[PDB]
Amino acid sequence: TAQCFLRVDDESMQRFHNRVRQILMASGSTTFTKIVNKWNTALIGLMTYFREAVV
Amino acid sequence: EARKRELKKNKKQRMMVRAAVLKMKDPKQIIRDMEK
Repeated sequence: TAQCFLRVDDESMQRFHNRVRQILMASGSTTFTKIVNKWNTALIGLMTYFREAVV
Repeated sequence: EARKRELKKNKKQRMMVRAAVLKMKDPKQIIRDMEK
């Protein structure tokens, strides 16, 4: 019948921007393991929620 | 980024302390006075 072409909305995009900016501002003492863990959490927040639209 | 400056300040303070410790009881201060 149809083809429901998807696309990530600007709201989740801005949320990811804010997450990346907060991580970048988390400096001074943060161990790199914690940083990689936080980024993996952010990415599996973005990915695995919408997958067809992330591409 | 500021952690580098903090570590540099700490290292400078430690170097000044070590220099003062080596100079106060130095060969020209302590051991030189040991002969007097």
